This record gives sequence, C-alpha cells and structure tokens, in this order.
Amino acid sequence: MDERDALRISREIAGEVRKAIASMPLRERVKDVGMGKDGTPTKAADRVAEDAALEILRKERVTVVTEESGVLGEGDVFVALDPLDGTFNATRGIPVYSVSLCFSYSDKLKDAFFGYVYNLATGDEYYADSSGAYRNGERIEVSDAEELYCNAIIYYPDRKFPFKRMRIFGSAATELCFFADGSFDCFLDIRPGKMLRIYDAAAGVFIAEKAGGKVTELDGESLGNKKFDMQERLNIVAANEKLHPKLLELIK
Amino acid sequence: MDERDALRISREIAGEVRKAIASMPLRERVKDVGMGKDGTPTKAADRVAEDAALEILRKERVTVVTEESGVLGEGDVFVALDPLDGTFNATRGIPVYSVSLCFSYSDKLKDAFFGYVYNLATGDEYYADSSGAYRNGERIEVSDAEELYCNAIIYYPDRKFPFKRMRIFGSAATELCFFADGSFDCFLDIRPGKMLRIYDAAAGVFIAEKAGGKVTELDGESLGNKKFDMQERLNIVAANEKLHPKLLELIK
Repeated sequence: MDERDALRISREIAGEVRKAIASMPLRERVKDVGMGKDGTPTKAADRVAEDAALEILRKERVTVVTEESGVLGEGDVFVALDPLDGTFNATRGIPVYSVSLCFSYSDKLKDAFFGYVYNLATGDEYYADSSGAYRNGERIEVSDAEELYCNAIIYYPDRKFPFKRMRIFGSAATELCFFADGSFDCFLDIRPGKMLRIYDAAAGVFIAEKAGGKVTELDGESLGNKKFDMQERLNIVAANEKLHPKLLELIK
Repeated sequence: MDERDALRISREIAGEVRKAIASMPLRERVKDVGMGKDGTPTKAADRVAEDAALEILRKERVTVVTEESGVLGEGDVFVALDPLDGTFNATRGIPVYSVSLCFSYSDKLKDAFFGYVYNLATGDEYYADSSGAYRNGERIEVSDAEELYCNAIIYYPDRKFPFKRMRIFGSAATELCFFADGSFDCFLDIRPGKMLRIYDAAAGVFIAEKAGGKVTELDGESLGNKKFDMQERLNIVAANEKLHPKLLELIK
C-alpha cells in the first residue's frame, strides 16, 4: 500500500464514523456497553465508531490495533487506530473529538508512512505523507517560538510554569495536530502514571514530525521504538527544534 | 425592557456576529488592526464582532460596557458584553468561542435579569431568565456530583489535585456554560494573577446560578457587588451546593 491508498481509505473511515456517531443523540453516546481494560465501560459512542472503521479496514491487507478490540487480523501494514479520541467531549456536545489513523510497514512507529486525524465535530482533516503535513488540504508547519513563554498544551501542569497560556482540550490526537499547524507552540504529556496509549499518539506524532516538530519521550529519546501494541505507553515532549531542549531543561 | 426583549436583542446580535465571523478566513481573523487602550493590539476578528454587536446594541436604551470600547451610552439598563470571548481559538479555527451578554437593571451583577452566551462556532445557544436556564431551547441544570474526583475546568492547575479530569478550553463564558448544563462538575479560576473579566464571567455566572450552581470568589464571598463599569478581575469557584464547600477547602 502507498500513502495514496491510505488517504483514500482514511477519508472513507472518517466519512462513516461521522455518520455513525452524529446520528447518535447525546443520551445515546453516554451509555455504556463493553469493557475497557485499564478501567472503563465501552460507551455507545466508541462501539458505534469502532464498528464503522473496522469494516472498512477489514477489507485491506493490514493489521489493526485498537484499545477496544486490541489486536487481530493479518497484514504487512500495521494501523494504530482510535475510532473516537475524545469520547467524553463527544458525549457532551463539545466539538473536539477525532478519529486517528497511523499506518506502518512494521510494528514500530519508526516505519509509519501515513498519518490521519479528522475532527468528527467540525470536519477538519489533518494528515501527512512523505510529501508534507496538511490541514484541510493546505500544507502546515509548526511555529518557531523560541522562548518558554509560549502557547502550550500540557497534561498536566503540576506547579507554576512559565507559559503564556496553557490549554487542555481532551483529545490528544487532535491536540498533537493543534501543535502541528502551529496553533500552539508545544504539546506535553508528562504525567508520571504514563496513561497515553499509542493509538492516540501515533498519527499526531507522525503528522507533527512532518510539520517540522521534534517529538520525543520525557528523556528526549526517539519514539521510533514505540510499538503498536496494547500496553505501549508514552510521555511526550513536542516543540520546534529550538524550544524543545528548553522544555527538557524546564521539566528536568 | 424585560427578559423577553433581552432574548430578542441577543438573538439578533448573535446572528450578525456569527455571519460576520463565519465569513472571515482565519488568515484575516488573526491580523492586527492597531493597539487598543488598556490592552494589546486588536485582532481583526475582535473589531468585526465588536462593530456588528454594537451597531445593534447601541440602538437600545442601555449603557454598554466592553473590554475594548469601555463604557458607551447612558441608559439605566447596563449590558456587560464580550462580542467575542475566545479570540485565540477563533483565529486558529478552534471551535470554542462565543458572544456573551448579561443584562442588568443596574451596573451591579446582583441586578442581572438576563444572561446569554452563544457559541459562534457551533450555533449552540445558552440563556437564562426568571424561568430557568436553557441550552438550545431545553432547560438545563448542574450535575449533582459530590466527590472531589470530578470533571473540572480549571485556570490553572498548580499542584497535585484530586480531580477525575482537568480541562482548559480558552473561553470562560462558554466554559461556565459547560458547567451550567452539567457537562463539567465545576469551574475554577484560581489564578493569583487574576485575568478573568466581568465581560466574560457575568452571563455565564447568571446562567450557571439559574441552573442551580453556587458561584463565588475564592473566599466564598458573593459576586453580586461586582460592577460592569467599575471593573475588578475575578477569581471564581463554581459548583453545586454539595461540592462547592469542599472545593473552597481544597484550593486553600
């Protein structure tokens, strides 16, 4: 498969997931039926979103991994997917929630060849291939702010920080993209309990990297060895190359 | 002028401000249009919403107050107005920004008789009058959460906290409405460097109270004496009756 292929497939998933969730009234969304591993009842929203995406994924030569369904199938192409990042927002009419799709030629992030994040509330489409990172088809770049007094997304501020603004919108996939288009100057998920799962990170990280951002673990390590497995976990430090080392000295 | 009149005028203003902003590509929204008085440069998106809101409002017998224009007019009915709360989001296409209006029979918040907050991004309509609080024509009420492990909006997290989630969306008028309809369990602005202005707090406070919430300054003092035209920056603790006292004790 090529990017060209992943982009077609991803737009078809977006299209269906929107269809499925949208129809679903608020009280629909907020009901539970399932069994999240780490601790959660599969709401109505997540299963209806998962159902749309998988049936479209099951028809290609890929291996699909999600929090819910976990792992199964077979394909030389791996896809770390979250049918609905921001379920809390979706069940309350807060317009920040997305489907995230990252395609890889191996089981590691290092060989990902396509990233896709679609805001299922507004229709904003983010993606990236070897040819650039895009928002609604327009190419995008990260900002180039070099001082700590910047616009940050941070999970979770623990003490006083030097930032000009701090935001927390509840959909890391989408927020990684807010970073990628330069809307915010950095993205941080520095929580000690490391709760960020590879599904919500992969595409956002891939798209941010294509946009020019430097995206590492807390330690500054490279996310390449991060795996498309059920128990992978991530802390993330993300900014342009000038600001990134300053952030590491700050949270040091 | 009564609550029926206030509802009619607010609806007229929100229609024109949405149309004016909706037709503005982000590139134009984010432009500077020269510095204001007690503030920074003005963004093009602020002046366009401000021109549209004032051209309707100033035709009424009121004293209008806005951050950007100060006190205008001499009616005995005061209106606290933000034509665009959440300009940062609006200029980056983040769908959380609104027009906010609080009508009072004096310049003090305690004489408020109408509050209105319209999300210019989503067309959601929040309002409150003597009959209660509404979202898109349907009565709302705050949640009955009583534990500290709750869903909180908070400016800004500064230590370890016991909450289930912390969020920061960048439009307090809207965020107070997210609290008003039970989407979040509390709204906290505890910043020692106070920034929240009466133009962005007043309507959301009026609506949240009509929905059954308790809303005060950090020490538990009433906000009824805050004035639209003799302004103080605020800190706020807002929650239902059971949860509020616990939050007061916590944030110490």
